[PDB]
Amino acid sequence: PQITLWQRPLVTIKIGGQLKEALLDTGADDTVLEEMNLPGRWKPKMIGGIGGFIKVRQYDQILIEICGHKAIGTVLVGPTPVNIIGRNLLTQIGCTLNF
Amino acid sequence: PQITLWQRPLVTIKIGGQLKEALLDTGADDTVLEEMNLPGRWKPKMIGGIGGFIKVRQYDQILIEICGHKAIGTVLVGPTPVNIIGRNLLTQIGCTLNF
Ligand SMILES: CC(C)CN(C[C@@H](O)[C@H](Cc1cccc(F)c1)NC(=O)O[C@H]1[C@H]2CO[C@H]3OC[C@@H]1[C@H]3C2)S(=O)(=O)c1ccc2nc(NC(C)C)oc2c1
Repeated sequence: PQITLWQRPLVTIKIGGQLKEALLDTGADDTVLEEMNLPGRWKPKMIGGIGGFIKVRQYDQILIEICGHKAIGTVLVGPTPVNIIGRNLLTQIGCTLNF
Repeated sequence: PQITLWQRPLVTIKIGGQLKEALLDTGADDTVLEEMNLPGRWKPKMIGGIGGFIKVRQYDQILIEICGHKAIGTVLVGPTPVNIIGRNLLTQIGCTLNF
């Protein structure tokens, strides 16, 4: 699809057997999801944003279906206020900015 | 232009007679710039992000040239780690996501 930005660019994702909504975020290098139950090994990471830093769990080679497109990559899980799809996954679904 | 997301989507902006780089950010509702010198009245605001909340100065009807496109709107000035162009200005330059 083409998505205009009069509203937040939210899409449906499927990850770890669960349905969620997430924001297509061109200002996010990485993908950060709210606390959820993901299987397997994970590594501690700290990421920074507007008001400081949060601790996240880093999960690698995670399958995510983003608006019906499959991608595999790193997902960070932790206290983000909203689910963010970052450029690590936006590049895999062929997402571009146009003006 | 069309912009792919293999790198951060940075553009040149001109605001208050100054040249800066800023990130085209679809995950930002509002435009947040690092401390800079802007003329005129401003109102205190608090905005939240990944690691908490920051205090910003809200400036209304501010002219910004974003990659050679003129827009006028609200700009927030405060301790953001990076200059962010949010959807309040991305809609004015006709910016879309496509995949
Ligand atoms: C600040 C910006 C440079 C990066 N951020 C992405 C940005 O789009 C971020 C996404 C977001 C949205 C809503 C709530 C949030 F907590 C976070 N937006 C953001 O800070 O916007 C704030 C401000 C903008 O205007 C309004 O719209 C949303 C609120 C509100 C105030 S981030 O902090 O969420 C972020 C996301 C993914 C990241 N991956 C990394 N990886 C590093 C290791 C490089 O860093 C990340 C940092």
